Amino acid sequence: AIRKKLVIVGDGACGKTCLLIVFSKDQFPEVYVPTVFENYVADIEVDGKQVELALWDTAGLEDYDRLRPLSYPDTDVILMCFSIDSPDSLENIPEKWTPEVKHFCPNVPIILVGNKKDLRPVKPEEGRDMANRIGAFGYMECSAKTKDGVREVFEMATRAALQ
Amino acid sequence: ASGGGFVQPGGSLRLSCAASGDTWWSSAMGWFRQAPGKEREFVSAISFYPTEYTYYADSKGRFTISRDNSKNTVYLQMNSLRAEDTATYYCAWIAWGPWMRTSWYWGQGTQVTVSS
Ligand SMILES: Nc1nc2c(ncn2[C@@H]2O[C@H](COP(=O)(O)OP(=O)(O)NP(=O)(O)O)[C@@H](O)[C@H]2O)c(=O)[nH]1
Ligand SMILES: [Mg+2]
Repeated sequence: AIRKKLVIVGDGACGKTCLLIVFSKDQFPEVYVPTVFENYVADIEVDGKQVELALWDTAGLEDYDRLRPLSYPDTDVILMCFSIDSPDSLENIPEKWTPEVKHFCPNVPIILVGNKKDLRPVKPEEGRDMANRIGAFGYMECSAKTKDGVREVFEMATRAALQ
Repeated sequence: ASGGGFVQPGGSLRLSCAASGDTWWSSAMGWFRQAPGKEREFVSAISFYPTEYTYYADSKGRFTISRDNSKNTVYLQMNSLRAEDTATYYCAWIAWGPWMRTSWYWGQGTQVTVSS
């Protein structure tokens, strides 16, 4: 059918892998294993259309800053993630993650995702203001532990990629 | 993915994998493993496009990953194997191509069994 590519990015230990796995497997990983690079596949129905989403997991750690760019090419939608617990993760968005994505993938739809909303810190408008400052398709909030907001995050991603 | 066999605790084993396919090339490639019951684990990986860079997950020097450019083959040398390394070992490629989107490929996998 329709095959779109999703690449998740963001600071280390911000909830990227857990978000991808609760969406593809309905499973919250317990032991934090820093991701080097990984790939998951999930099917989703949005607006009546069935789309297979390729979830490209990337590294937020600085040791793997030469490998993560290699996952950007031919991306259909970017998931720029931060932690509501971590205010410094939000400021790394316009300092590190927006400059990097807008260089390798300058015209890809971006969705700012505030992970770990069960830990409520970043106020929702602060994240919304960041989305308007970076030029994102939209701003979403979720918590992989509570499994709340996960479906809507990837429904917005499929919407932006289907365009 | 080839090279899997039955080893004793402390034994060695080298796995092999094609560095790139025919209809595609690889900008990077990694080794993964799946224990019985456990989930998929990242073992090691190398990069091709920027520079030949290696990435491991233990920093203990047990696993060594390399590329023989003559045979177009990546090797994963494993020393001092213990029963905790008993798993199916897969290969992954970041597949590039002239008229294909950059895709993620999974190899077939080879069985590794450490005694006890
Ligand atoms: N309470 C809570 N913890 C979460 C949530 N999402 C992730 N975590 C926790 O945050 C930690 C990091 O999760 P992880 O998904 O690995 O983040 P990451 O961005 O992939 N890290 P890396 O960049 O190294 O791959 C883990 O301890 C995980 O349990 C959430 O929604 N709620
Ligand atoms: Mg990750």
